[PDB]
This record gives sequence, structure tokens and C-alpha cells, in this order.
Amino acid sequence: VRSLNSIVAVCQNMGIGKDGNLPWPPLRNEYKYFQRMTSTSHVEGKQNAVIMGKKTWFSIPEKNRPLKDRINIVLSRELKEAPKGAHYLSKSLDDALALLDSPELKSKVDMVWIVGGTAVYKAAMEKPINHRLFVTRILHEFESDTFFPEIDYKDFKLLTEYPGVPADIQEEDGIQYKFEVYQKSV
Ligand SMILES: NC(=O)c1ccc[n+]([C@@H]2O[C@H](COP(=O)([O-])OP(=O)(O)OC[C@H]3O[C@@H](n4cnc5c(N)ncnc54)[C@H](OP(=O)(O)O)[C@@H]3O)[C@@H](O)[C@H]2O)c1
Ligand SMILES: C[C@H](O)[C@H](O)C1=Nc2c(nc(N)[nH]c2=O)NC1
Ligand SMILES: [Ca+2]
Repeated sequence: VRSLNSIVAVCQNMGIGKDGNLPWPPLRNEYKYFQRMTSTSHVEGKQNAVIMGKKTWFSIPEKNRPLKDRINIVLSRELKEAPKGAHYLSKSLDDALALLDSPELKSKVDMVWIVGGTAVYKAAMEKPINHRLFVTRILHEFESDTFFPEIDYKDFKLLTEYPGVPADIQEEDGIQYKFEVYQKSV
């Protein structure tokens, strides 16, 4: 594919999950940002694709699956068929990537977003392809059991601004966070 996008929200310890869910209670505005970013295509007639791991898939309440308006791909080495509601099952990112470029999809897909978890982010970060990482930094610590992998600051440069991403510190429910965009160029 031409370029990847990854989106994640992380707390001060780099935690992204806890017991199958997020480490913090619901943040409405942060979640709508994720929805807007992943859902918005810049081409009429195309939709974005979201790739995620098996635990992330199952972390979404059943009635809310598949994430509306996007093509859902789940990654799994153990499953045989796409879980009920997902559009495609792939055995590795490479395969999800090759699927995307296939004839039937290529013409249907605008952006590719990586939505986690850990091993998915890591794999995508390592591909020698152009990539933008949209990070929400939550300026607090929450107990976590799942963490975001280390980003190579020599490769991923923090942008000082980017179209449609607020620059100031945000606050909601007594919590502060900031949006950051890192860009890797090959
Ligand atoms: N804060 C956030 O932005 C954010 C984003 C996503 C998730 N989360 C949280 O993180 C947790 C889910 O994360 P996780 O890291 O534990 O799980 P995951 O990445 O969602 O799921 C792991 C399963 O995914 C499959 N898989 C993962 N990477 C693979 C690859 N490269 N190729 C093939 N299959 C691969 C494997 O399934 P098989 O074992 O079947 O092979 C692996 O066991 C939940 O707590 C969720 O709430 C938070
Ligand atoms: C897709 C499922 O919601 C998953 O937990 C994700 N959550 C978030 C995300 N990205 C942000 N910014 N916020 C979330 O809450 N990426 C993935
Ligand atoms: Ca497993």
C-alpha cells in the first residue's frame, strides 16, 4: 500500500488497555475523534479500512460490530473464518496488505488505519512504508496490562501542526490529553 496510518490513545505509562478494555472510563470526545479520523475518506465511493487484532475485535461490544462505515479486517493465526460481522480475516499484516491491493478492494478503499493492539502496531511500524501515527497522549497514569510499543523517534518525527487536529491540551471529565501526529517518510 502507499501509506499507513495508525491511531491509538495512551496514558503516561504507555498503557493502552486493561482486562480486555481501556484503562480509563469513557472519554466521549476522544472516542468521537477516533471515529471521525478512521471513518472519513477523501473520495466519494470509497471507505477506509481498519485492521485490528483478535482481542481488539472482541473488545468492541457485539452490537457495535463491525465498526460502521469502514471495512473491518481482523488478524488471527488461530481463526479459520472471519468472526461474525468482520469483513475479512488475514493471517498476518502482510496478507492484510496484499488483500488491500487486490483488485476487488483496491478500488473500494481510501485509507488504511491500524487500530491495534500491541503486536499489530509494532508490525506496522516496522514496515518500510510511509506512515502517520496519530497519538492521543492522556496526561495521567492508569493501571494497564497492555502497552504501546516504543516508537523510533529517529524515524517518526512529531509534526508541530496538522490539518484538523487541535493543538491545545484538551480536557474532559477532569482529565487532560493532547493530540500528536508523528510522520515516518521513506
Ligand atoms: N488505547 C487504544 O488505542 C487501544 C487500541 C487497541 C486496543 N486497545 C486495548 O488493548 C487490548 C487488546 O490488545 P492486545 O494487544 O492485547 O491484542 P490484539 O493485538 O488486539 O490481539 C492479539 C491477537 O491478535 C492476533 N494478531 C495480533 N497481531 C497479529 C499479527 N501481526 N499477525 C497475525 N495475528 C496477529 C493474534 O491472534 P491469535 O492468537 O488468534 O493468533 C493475537 O493473539 C484491549 O485491552 C483493548 O482495549 C487499546
Ligand atoms: C477499535 C477499538 O475502539 C480500540 O480500542 C481503539 N480505541 C481507540 C483508538 N484510538 C483512539 N484515539 N482512541 C480509542 O479509544 N484506537 C483503537
Ligand atoms: Ca493465540
